[PDB]
Amino acid sequence: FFDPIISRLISREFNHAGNRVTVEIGDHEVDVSGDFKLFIHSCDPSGDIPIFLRSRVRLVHFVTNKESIETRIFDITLTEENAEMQRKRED
Amino acid sequence: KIIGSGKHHDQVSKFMKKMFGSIESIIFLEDFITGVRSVEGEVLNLNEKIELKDSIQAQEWLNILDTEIKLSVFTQFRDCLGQLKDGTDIEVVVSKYIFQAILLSAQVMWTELVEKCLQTNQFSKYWKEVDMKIKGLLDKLNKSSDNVKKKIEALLVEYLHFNNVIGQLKNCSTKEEARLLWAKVQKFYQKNDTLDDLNSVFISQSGYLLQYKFEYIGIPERLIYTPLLLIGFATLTDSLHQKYGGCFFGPAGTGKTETVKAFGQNLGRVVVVFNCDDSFDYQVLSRLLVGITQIGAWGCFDEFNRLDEKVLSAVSANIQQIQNGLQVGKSHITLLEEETPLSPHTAVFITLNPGYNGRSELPENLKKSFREFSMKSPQSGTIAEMILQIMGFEDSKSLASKIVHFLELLSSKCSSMNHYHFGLRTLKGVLRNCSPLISEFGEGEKTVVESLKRVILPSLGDTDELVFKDELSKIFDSAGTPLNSKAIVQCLKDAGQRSGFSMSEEFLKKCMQFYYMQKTQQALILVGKAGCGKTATWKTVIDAMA
Amino acid sequence: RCIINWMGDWDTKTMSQVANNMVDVIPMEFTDFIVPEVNKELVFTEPIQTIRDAVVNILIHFDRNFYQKMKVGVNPRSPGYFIDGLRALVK
Amino acid sequence: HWFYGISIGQFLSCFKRVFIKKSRETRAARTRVDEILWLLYQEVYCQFSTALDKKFKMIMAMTMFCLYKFDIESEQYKEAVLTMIGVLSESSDGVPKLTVDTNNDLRYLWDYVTTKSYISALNWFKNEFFVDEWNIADVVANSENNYFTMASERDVDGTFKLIELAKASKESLKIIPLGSIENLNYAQEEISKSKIEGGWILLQNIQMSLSWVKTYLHKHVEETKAAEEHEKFKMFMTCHLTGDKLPAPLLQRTDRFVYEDIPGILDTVKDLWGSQFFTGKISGVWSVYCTFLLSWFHALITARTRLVPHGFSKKYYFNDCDFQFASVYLENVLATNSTNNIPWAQVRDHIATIVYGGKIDEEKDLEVVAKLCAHVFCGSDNLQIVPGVRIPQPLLQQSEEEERARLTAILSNTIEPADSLSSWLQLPRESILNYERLQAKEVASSTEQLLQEM
Ligand SMILES: Nc1ncnc2c1ncn2[C@@H]1O[C@H](COP(=O)(O)OP(=O)(O)OP(=O)(O)O)[C@@H](O)[C@H]1O
Ligand SMILES: Nc1ncnc2c1ncn2[C@@H]1O[C@H](COP(=O)(O)OP(=O)(O)O)[C@@H](O)[C@H]1O
Repeated sequence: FFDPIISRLISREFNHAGNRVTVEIGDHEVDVSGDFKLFIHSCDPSGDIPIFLRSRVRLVHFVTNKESIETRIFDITLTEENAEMQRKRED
Repeated sequence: KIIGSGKHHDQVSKFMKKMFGSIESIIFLEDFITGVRSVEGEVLNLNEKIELKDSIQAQEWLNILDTEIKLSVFTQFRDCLGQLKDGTDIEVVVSKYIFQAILLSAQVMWTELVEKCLQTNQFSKYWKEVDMKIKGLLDKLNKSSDNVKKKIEALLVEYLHFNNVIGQLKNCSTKEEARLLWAKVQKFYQKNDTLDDLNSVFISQSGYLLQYKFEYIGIPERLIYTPLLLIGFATLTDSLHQKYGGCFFGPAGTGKTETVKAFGQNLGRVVVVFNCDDSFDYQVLSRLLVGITQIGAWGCFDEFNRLDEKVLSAVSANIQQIQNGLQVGKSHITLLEEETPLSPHTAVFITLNPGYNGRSELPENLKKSFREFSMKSPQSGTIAEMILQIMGFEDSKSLASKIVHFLELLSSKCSSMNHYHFGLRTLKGVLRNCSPLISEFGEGEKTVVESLKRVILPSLGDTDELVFKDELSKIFDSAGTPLNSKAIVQCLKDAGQRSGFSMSEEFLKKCMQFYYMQKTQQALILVGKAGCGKTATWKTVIDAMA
Repeated sequence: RCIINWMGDWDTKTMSQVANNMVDVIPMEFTDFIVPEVNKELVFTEPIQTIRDAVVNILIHFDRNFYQKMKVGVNPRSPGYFIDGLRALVK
Repeated sequence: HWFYGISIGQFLSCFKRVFIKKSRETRAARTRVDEILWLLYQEVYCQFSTALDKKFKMIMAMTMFCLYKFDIESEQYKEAVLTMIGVLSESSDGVPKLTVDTNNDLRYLWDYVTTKSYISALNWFKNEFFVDEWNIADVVANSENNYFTMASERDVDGTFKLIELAKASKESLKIIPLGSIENLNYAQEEISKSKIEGGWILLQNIQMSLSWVKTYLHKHVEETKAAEEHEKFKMFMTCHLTGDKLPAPLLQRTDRFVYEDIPGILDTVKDLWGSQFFTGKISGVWSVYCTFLLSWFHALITARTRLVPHGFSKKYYFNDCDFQFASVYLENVLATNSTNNIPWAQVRDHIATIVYGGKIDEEKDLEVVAKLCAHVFCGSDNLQIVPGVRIPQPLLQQSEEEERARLTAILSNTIEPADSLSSWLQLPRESILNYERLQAKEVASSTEQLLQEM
C-alpha cells in the first residue's frame, strides 16, 4: 500500500527556511527532526507494489532464502562436518 | 397484525394458509367455527362447532382447533371405516366423507382383504371386484362435479396402485415371492384396543412400524405409485426408523421434493417445504426450524445443494444439533441460543439437485446423521399410462408408450440448446393441458397430438420443428383437421388489415400458437431475432382477441 | 484532444552528459589515472583523459547490461537506480 | 497436491540432523563425504516419506534413486535404467539393455517386469535402498513440534492405532470428537487445559470442524509460539485427503503423517466381528449367524470398493452406519419372521437396494452388489463364502455358545491366500493384472514428467 501523503518525504521535497526545515504534508507545514527515520516493510513479495516507490524507495531483499540453498547448507556443513578449521578461520 | 386485530377473527383466515399450508379459509356460522376449506376448495366439516367469545384470545382457540380438526378427521375416518366394513360401495361414500378419511379407510380395508387373500391364495375374485370398482368409479367420474371429481381422481390413483399390485402378485407363483412383494409395499394397520384414538392407526412397510398422524392434507395432487417411488418410500422410512433424516440426491426433474411431499401426504402430514437459496434470510430459517421442532412437523430443504458458505454452515450446525437431539432423545435442545422442547415426531429431509460438476453432497458433519439416496429416472411410461387411465382412454397402454418414446426421441434428435427441456415436467404439462382440448376435441390420440403441438412445438428452432413433424409422422398416424379457426383467423385478418399488417402463413402460424398457448399460461416470455415483429405479433393477437 | 509526447528512457548521450556534469565535483583522485588507453569504440563519451569518462562509461554499461539481463526484450523503465548509484558514488 | 506442502525450515532441519545421526554404520564406500551424502538421502527419504501417500511415496523413492544413481554411475548405467523405466511406462517402451555381470539390480528389475510382477518391480526401488520406514511413534517421538496432522481417507482410520500407541507408552490420550457448539466449547476448554496439563489429545474430522479451526484453532496455533515450553502435550488432528483444503499456515506449522495400514480381509472380519459381538447377543442362534454373514459381506464390499475402475466404475465410501442399519434390519426381520429360511430374498433385496444400494448410483454397480449379495446371503447347506472357507447352517439343537465358538474358530484357523484379491473377490486375474498395469503407467508417467522437469 502507498498514499501520496508521505510522497513529500519518499521523494525529497522540503521547503527549507533560513534555519528551519519544513515539509508541506496534507494541510500543515509539519515540523521535522533530524532523527526521524521511516522504513517501509512488505508482507509478501509476490504482491505487486507501486512503481513510484520502486523508482524512489530502496528495495532490499530480506525474503525467505529459497534460492541458492548452496550457501545455507554449505554453512551447516562447515559448522557441522569437521568444523574446527572453518570456525578457527573466523577465530 | 393477527393479535392486534383478534376481534373480527376473520382477517386471520388469510394468514393461516401460511401457517398450515393445507387450509386457507375458516367457516363461520354466525360466530362459530363450522369448519375449514382447503386450497382446492374441499370443505371440511368440523363436528364440534367451536363457540367463540370476545375474551378468548386468537391463539387459544387456534390451539383448540388444532386438535379439533384432527379429532374430526378421526371421527370421519371411523364413520367411513364402519360404512365400508359392512359391504358398501365406495361411490355412495365418496360424497359423504373427506378425501383423507376415504383414502385411509380404503387403504386399511384393502390391506386386510389382501392379507386374507394371501392367506387363501384366491386373488382372482378380489381382482375382479377391484376391476368392477375401477370401472364404476370411472363412469361415475364423468357425470360428477369437479369439487367431488377431485376426490374421485385422487382415490382412483390409489385404487389403480392396488389393482396393479394385485395383478402383479397374482402373476407371481411362489408363496415366498408373494410375501416378498407384499412386505415390499406399504401396509396399513390399526389398533382398536388402544384407547388413544389419534395413534390408533399406523403404517407398516419393510417390517418397520410408523405411527400414522391424522393431520389434515386437503386434496393435493396424488403422486402416482411407481416402483422407484416405493424404493424411495422404503429408504425414507428405513432412515427414519433409526432417527436419521432422509437425504435424496440426483439429477433435476426427478420429483424428490414431490416424493417426500407425497410421503407426508399419504402418511397424513403437511411437510413444510422450504424452497431454498432464492432470496431468503437465515433468521426466518431459524424461526421456521424452531417452529417445526416445537410442533413435530417435517421439513424438506428443496434445492439444498446450492447455498452461500456462511448460511450453509449455520444451517448445517443447526440441523446437526437437532438431528443429534433426536439421536440422544433429550427433551430440550439449546439451539438458537434458547432452550426449546423437541417433539419426538420431528424429522428433517434434504434434497440435493445436481451441481455444476453434477454430484452434490452434504457438508461432512452431516454424513454421520443422514442417508444419501440417489434418485433415478422415474418410470415415465407407467405414470403416463396411469394418467391416461385416470383421464379415461381407449388404448392408454400403447398411447403412453408412444408418448414416452416420442419424447425421448425428440430429446435425442433435435439440436441441444439451453432452454430446451423435455423432462417429466413437459409430459405432465401436456397431460394437464390436454383436458380442455379433450373437451373440445374427441378423446382420440389426435387430441394428444394437438396438445403436443400446442405445448412443445412453438418453442423450437426451424430445423427442430422439421424434426418434430418428421417424428410425429413417424410415430403417430393421426394428423387432424383445422377446427374453430373460422372465427379466430377472421379476427386476426381483420386486426392485421386495420393495423396495415400483411398476414402471412408464418405470421398466422405464430399468432395461432400464441393465442392457443396464452389461454393457460399466465406470464409469457417472447423470444426471437431483433425486431422480428414480436411486438407486432402480440399487438395483432391482443386486438384480434379483443 | 491531448497532445502526446513520448519521452521514454534516457539514451547514451543523456547518461554520459548528465553523469559528467555531476562528477564534475569529483572527477579526480590521488596521483593520476590508471592507463587511459582502453578501447575507444564503445566509448559513448569524448576521449578518456581522467577517471571521468571511464567511470561514466562503466556505470552506463553496467546499467544497461543489468536491465537487459533482469528482463528480456523491451524494457519500459528508465534508470532510477542510476541516480542512487551515482549519489552513493560521490558521497 | 494441497496436503503435500513443504517448508524451507523443515528441509534445513532435516539436513542439520543428517550428520549427528551417526547411528548406523554407513556403507564402507568411496571417501567419507560421499557416504555422508548417501546417508543424507536415506535420512531425507525416511523423514519425508511419512508425509506422502503410497503412490507419491513410490514415485519420489524411485525418482530420488535415479537422481543419486545418474550422478554416481556411468553413462551405460544411466541409459540402461532409462530404458528400464521406459519399459515400465509402455507408452514409452523400448528394448531392454544388458550389462554383463556388473549390475545385478537391473537383471532383477527386468525379471520383475517380464514376470508381470509390476508391484514388486516398483517396490524394488525402496527395497534396494535399505531404508528404515517409520510409524507414528517414531515420527512423533523424534520430532519436536507438538502438532501432528493425522492424514487418511474416509474409509480407513488410525484412531485405534493412536490409542494402542498411547497404551504402549505414557497413554494420556484425550479423544475429543468435535461437533456442536457445546462440543466446540468443551473441545476448546479441553485444549486450554491440556496446554498446561500436557496430556495427549486427539480431534476427529477437522474437515467438518472447518469454521471452528479457521476461527479458533488456527488463531490458537498462531498464538502458541512461546507456549510450547509447557508440559509436553501431543496435538493430533485427523484430516481427510479428499476433504476440504486446510489453511496453509496451520498445515505448515504442524507436522504431517498419512495412514495407509489397510487391514486384510480376514483382519476386517476379525475386528468387525469382535467389535460387533462384544456388546452381547439379542436373540437366537440365527441372529449371530446372520450377523456373521453380514459382517463377511461388509468385508467383501469394503474390499471391492478399494479398486477403481476395476470392479466399481467409481470410488465409494461405506461408513459403519450402513453396518448398523444392516444389523438392525436383520435383527428386526428375524424377530418378526419365524425361524426359517423365509426372509432371505427380501433381506437380500433390502440390503442391495436400500442399506447399501442407496448411496450407489450406477446400475452396473447395483448389479454387482446384487449378485454379490445373492451369492453370500441366499443359500444354505455349507455356503462357500470364499473358496477356502465352508460355512454350514446352525444345527437343530440351537445353542448359541457353540455357534459363537465355532464361528470364531473357523475364522481363526482359516488363512487368507495371497490371491484373495482375485480369489475371494470374484474378479478375473486379468482385471487385477490390468489394474497393476494402470498403476504402473500412472506412477511411471508422473516420474518422467518429474525427471524431465529436472
Ligand atoms: N404482420 C406484419 N406485416 C407486416 N409488417 C410487419 C408485420 N409484423 C411486423 N412487421 C414489421 O416488422 C417490424 C416489426 O419489428 P419489431 O421491432 O416490432 O419487432 P420485435 O422483435 O417485437 O421488437 P424489438 O426487437 O424491437 O423489441 C416493423 O417494421 C413492422 O412494420
Ligand atoms: N412418480 C411420479 N408420477 C408423476 N409425476 C412425477 C413423479 N415423480 C415426479 N413427478 C413430476 O416430475 C417433476 C419433477 O420435480 P423435481 O423438479 O425433480 O423436484 P425437485 O425439486 O425435488 O427436483 C415434479 O413436478 C413432479 O410433478
